[PDB]
Amino acid sequence: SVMACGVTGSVSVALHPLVILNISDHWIRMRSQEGRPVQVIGALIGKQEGRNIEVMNSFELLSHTVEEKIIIDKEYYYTKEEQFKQVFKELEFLGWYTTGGPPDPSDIHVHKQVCEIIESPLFLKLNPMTKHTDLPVSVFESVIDIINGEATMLFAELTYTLATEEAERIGVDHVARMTATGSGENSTVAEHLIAQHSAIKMLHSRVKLILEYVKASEAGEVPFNHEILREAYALCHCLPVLSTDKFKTDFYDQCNDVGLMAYLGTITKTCNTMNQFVNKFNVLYDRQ
Amino acid sequence: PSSNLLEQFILLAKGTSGSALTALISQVLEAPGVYVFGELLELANVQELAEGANAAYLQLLNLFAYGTYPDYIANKESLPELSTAQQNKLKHLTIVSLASRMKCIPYSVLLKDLEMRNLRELEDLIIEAVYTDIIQGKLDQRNQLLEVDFCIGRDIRKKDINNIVKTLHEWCDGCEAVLLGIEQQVLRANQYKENHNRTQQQVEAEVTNIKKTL
Amino acid sequence: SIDEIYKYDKKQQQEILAAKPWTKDHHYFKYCKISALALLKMVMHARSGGNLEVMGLMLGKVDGETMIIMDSFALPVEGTETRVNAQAAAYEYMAAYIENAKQVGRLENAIGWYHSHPGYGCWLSGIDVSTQMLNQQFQEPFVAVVIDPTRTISAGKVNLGAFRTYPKGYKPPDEGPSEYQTIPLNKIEDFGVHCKQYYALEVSYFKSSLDRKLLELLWNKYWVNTLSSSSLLTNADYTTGQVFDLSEKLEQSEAQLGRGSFMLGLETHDRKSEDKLAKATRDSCKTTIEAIHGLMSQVIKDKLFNQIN
Amino acid sequence: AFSFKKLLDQCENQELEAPGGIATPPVYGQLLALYLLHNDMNNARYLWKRIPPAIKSANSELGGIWSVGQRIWQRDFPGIYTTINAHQWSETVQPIMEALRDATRRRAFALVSQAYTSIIADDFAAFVGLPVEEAVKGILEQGWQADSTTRMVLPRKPIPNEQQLARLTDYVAFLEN
Amino acid sequence: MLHNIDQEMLKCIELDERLKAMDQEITVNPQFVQKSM
Amino acid sequence: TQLILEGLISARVDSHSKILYARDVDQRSTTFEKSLLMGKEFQRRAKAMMLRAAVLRNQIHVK
Amino acid sequence: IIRGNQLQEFAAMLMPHQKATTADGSSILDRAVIEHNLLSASKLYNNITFEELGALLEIPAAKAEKIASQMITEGRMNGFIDQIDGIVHFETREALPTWDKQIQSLCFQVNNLLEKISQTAPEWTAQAMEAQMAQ
Amino acid sequence: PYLDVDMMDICKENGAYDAKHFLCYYYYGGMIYTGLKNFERALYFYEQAITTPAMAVSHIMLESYKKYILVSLILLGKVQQLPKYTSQIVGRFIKPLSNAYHELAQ
Amino acid sequence: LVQCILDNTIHGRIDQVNQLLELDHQKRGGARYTALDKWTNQLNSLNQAVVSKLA
Ligand SMILES: [Zn+2]
Repeated sequence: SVMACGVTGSVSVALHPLVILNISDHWIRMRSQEGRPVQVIGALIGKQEGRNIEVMNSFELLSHTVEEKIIIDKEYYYTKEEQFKQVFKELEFLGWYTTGGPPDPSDIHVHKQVCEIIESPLFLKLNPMTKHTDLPVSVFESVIDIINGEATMLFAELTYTLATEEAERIGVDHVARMTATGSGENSTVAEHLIAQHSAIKMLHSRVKLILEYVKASEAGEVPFNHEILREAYALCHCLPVLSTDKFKTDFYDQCNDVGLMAYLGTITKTCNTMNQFVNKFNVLYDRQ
Repeated sequence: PSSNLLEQFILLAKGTSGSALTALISQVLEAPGVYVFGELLELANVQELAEGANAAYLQLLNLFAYGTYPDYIANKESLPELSTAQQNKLKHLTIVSLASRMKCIPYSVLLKDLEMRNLRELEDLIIEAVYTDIIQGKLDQRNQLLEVDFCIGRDIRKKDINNIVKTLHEWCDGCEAVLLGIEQQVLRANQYKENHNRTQQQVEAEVTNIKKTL
Repeated sequence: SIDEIYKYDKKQQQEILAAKPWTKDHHYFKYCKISALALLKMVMHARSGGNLEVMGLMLGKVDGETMIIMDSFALPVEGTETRVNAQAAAYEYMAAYIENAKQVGRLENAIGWYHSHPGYGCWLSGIDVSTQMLNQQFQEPFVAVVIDPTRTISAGKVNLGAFRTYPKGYKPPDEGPSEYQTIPLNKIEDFGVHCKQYYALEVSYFKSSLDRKLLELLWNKYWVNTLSSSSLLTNADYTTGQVFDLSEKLEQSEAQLGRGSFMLGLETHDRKSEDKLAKATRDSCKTTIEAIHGLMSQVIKDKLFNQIN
Repeated sequence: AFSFKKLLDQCENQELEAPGGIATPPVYGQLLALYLLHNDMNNARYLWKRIPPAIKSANSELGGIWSVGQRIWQRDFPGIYTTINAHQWSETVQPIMEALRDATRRRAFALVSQAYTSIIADDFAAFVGLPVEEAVKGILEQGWQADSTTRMVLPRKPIPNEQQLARLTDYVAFLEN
Repeated sequence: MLHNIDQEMLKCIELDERLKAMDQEITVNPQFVQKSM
Repeated sequence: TQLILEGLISARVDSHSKILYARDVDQRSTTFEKSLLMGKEFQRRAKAMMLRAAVLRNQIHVK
Repeated sequence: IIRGNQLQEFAAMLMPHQKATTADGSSILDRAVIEHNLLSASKLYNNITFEELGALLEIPAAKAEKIASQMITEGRMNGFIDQIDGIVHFETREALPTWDKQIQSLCFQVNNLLEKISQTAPEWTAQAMEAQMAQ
Repeated sequence: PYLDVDMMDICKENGAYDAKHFLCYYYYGGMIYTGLKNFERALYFYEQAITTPAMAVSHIMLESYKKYILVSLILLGKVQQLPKYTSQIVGRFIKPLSNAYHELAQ
Repeated sequence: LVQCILDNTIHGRIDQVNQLLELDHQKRGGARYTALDKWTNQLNSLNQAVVSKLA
């Protein structure tokens, strides 16, 4: 077992969407080049302030498989480090990333080499073949444990956060809006409906937890969790948000306004098709 | 500090009871802050009082947990006489129930359900309840309506659980219905994309056939 | 096949570079396909620290009339370009990056350059026109991409304008998009002078895997709360501006069409006037579908929360 | 109403499929009375003009129905009610004639309620074709106001989610292509 | 009014589909193809 | 009344009490009404142009 | 809302009378009391009549309307005054902002509840994990 | 039913379709719609009949123009202007002829 | 009051029958629908003219 049990995170890790995008691009291109989803290996850079680690950027590393062992081209890694020194100096190396499921007996050796490079490296692994709604990204640290009298390096999962700025928020929101738009129009409402589907599923899961807890309380558990079930009942009474004549007046007001706007858009599309039809018809038989 | 005092009273009720327990119940109903009485009702000494000879205080506690102000008015003889704090707390609980059931409360309902003869007294009680962080909302005097944005809940131990389970089941069924509806619309959108795609290669196949013809 | 575009065929690229079909037509390249990765990286670089004028190189390939951008990267700029051009130690960095990529996998070569226009619009200035003309001399094709970080906040979205220059002396046969952009007083002068010396490519984003990944991440962490009212579109400055711009575009189309009826035998006018009608209709349609999606999310959530049971 | 509409459709079909081109007098009477019931004055007038004079001479009941229709066209409610109740209608005409009476009553009631903020009691009684005092009690149980001094009457003027989602999907699909 | 707007919609959508169908039929005409080729 | 017929007074004459009430109509109600009229006219003209393609594709005219 | 019983202690504390050099403007204490009372009214009362507002503030209706108009003019209290019906419409947040905040408060209270069950009852979290793994 | 549907495909009748049938259909449909108090559709049919390009005068065409004038007077209160999509000698010869209806409109 | 309203200083109007001054609160703050309606009618008529001329 390469995973430490009972070990809590000692440092805080902040991750940015750029790292995730770089990992995804590396995995996608390596899959395209060599068929199956070939595992990728890269490096993490950013700013570290004491126990607060912020991973702002990530890049790729050259690796070779010899004697069934992944050997990281640490000379390539240092050359690219000096290359990044020419563009960004405030960013310092923090760790390395890879793709896959649970840790394998090949990532331990790579993390051993990276810990040979720097003082304290961070290990991140992404799962591109996930099926759950959770983020398939986990951050692990290096811990030394005495197993059977021998010091064996293990991985301890870190309760990392995901930090972003206003700039990245706006940019990624724009990219999401673009993904709403299709090639010509591949899928536009599909992403929109799945987007609300995830939100409803998130709330639906919360309702199940409350419902199960009440059912258990009816049989066992605490007979009354006090302010919790009292409030849980109050939220089932607040569930029917009472609407008056004015709210339905305004709700129908908004629906009619944009519905008319939707009608105008259909007319604009229809006349363009008519204009294209007329232009083609004026060449089909008509002259002048 | 209402929760801490209620927990202390719970711990004391595990021991001393009887006449002392009635004094503790009176203190609870007189001390402001305790808006939830479900914690006290489940104590075994409350059941001991239920089999005990004294029942006026237990009926008062049961009405505070489940009943409202009109129930107390009807039971004005069978219940111990309340103080100003107890009456204000019971009126607050009644207003809480009204707000929980329906959010925009007309003044007529407030006057009818609370023996409020003067509307000024109604305004004073409403502002007192709001300022003690019990209910959050707004008042419309021109329409004589009390718009309550948020309110606390009531006690649930014996019979409201089935209604809560039914309400939770209805919410779960409604969420599943919307989830299925979204999936159907996504499938319909994919079919429309396929139909739009199907119309496409037919045009290119029509174009390429003529290109081969010429 | 969503991932088919990621396959690199070196011999096919060499064959296209030996064929040089762009020499047969100055309007040869019409489309610009940008990877979600390259878009994000260029927008992130452009935003940098608020509104910084920065630039970089784009890696990619060509496919028929389409220019494909796969990746992007920046160059060292000691003292904010204290020397000529935003290059300084550029050559070294570029070559190093290229070889490193060839090793780790990336086999895509230089396809263009990108730079940012903080709050003045996506266009090519006299300097950028000359730069893309020199980029049409060396490295035969090349495309100039322009970003607006401050308009990603102002307009709310903003497109990444892709442009190609015309050779010295060559006149656009009729190409007239009649597209309006708000350009500052100290920038509109140069804009109008060199505006006809280039043309804009149609920018499109293949629905790949990098794009939907970002969409999921955002709507699973930050945009997971689909409340926020439901319509920030309610603020009638973006739609109304697009509506007013659409009105002006078609009004000019009618004025040209009315004057073009007296001239019998002007083929150029016909194509351009119908092109304007088509472009204006699409802008209305895209605005319409955005508002429709806004109410659809509104209706489903609002109906649920209020009267579910 | 629904049964009357089905009967009207069946009678129209029978008229269209008439073997000799002339429908039976009961069918023509049903058609005319049902056209009067729906206040379709134009269709009733055209059907009456289409009927040959031989049927009219051989069936004075058809002439009576046409006179009732003419009264309906002039909208003289007292005369309409007097003419309807004056001629004996056969078993195939009496129930639909009473349905026409009820429809006229409802139409006059609605017209008075809408257009007349105030109306004389005699005028309202003439419009409804009923005596004044029981009309007053009927409108009082209808929640209206009546002034006894001036004899004036003051009438009181009175999409599912699945369909929406289908329309919303048709919004995107039309704009998607 | 919302239902009436949706009713005019379906007439417009059907009208646009008929317009697109004719435009496809126009493309089948050799005269357009001969000028295109 | 003549000024209202000509315009530029935007008024209504309540001849009951003889009081001149100014007209301030909501834009939305007028906008929706004329938008619906435009759509009906657009559909009607869509029919007419659709009809015109019939007589030309099928060569229909007076001989 | 402020009554007239907190006046005494504050007035005694201020400057054995009122701060600065006395007040005599119906006391600055009472000016501030009326101003904060109208603020609290704007917090709750969407609209209010002259007589009821005066009774709430223990002042004549003319004084209440004058002080409300003065506060609105200075921008310290939002709203408008209608003199025919005697009704001062303090705040009206249309229909969307009221609905959005109620939903946001509802969702926040859901999140507060879920955190409370997980923290106060870690066994429920174990039960929740078991329940979600079973299904 | 069959008049409320727009029928945008005229049949050649293998070249035997004389536009006299077109004019007759539009005139009679306008008359039918006038009989059913459908003044808008009757006016539309009359306008379409008037706009038929014809190089000769026919009585059916003149009657269609007169009925168009009458329906325009009934519905809009005035004679709707004939479109610049226009026609042929039809209008040129009708306007002198239908002078009494123009006087009635005046 | 009449002089002030004539000078456009007062966005209100006078009811002399009841000795009243009614001000237009204009709290709607819209006028976007007016621009939308003008845009709708002008271009739709523009489209109608183009179709008629092209045919
Ligand atoms: Zn530039």
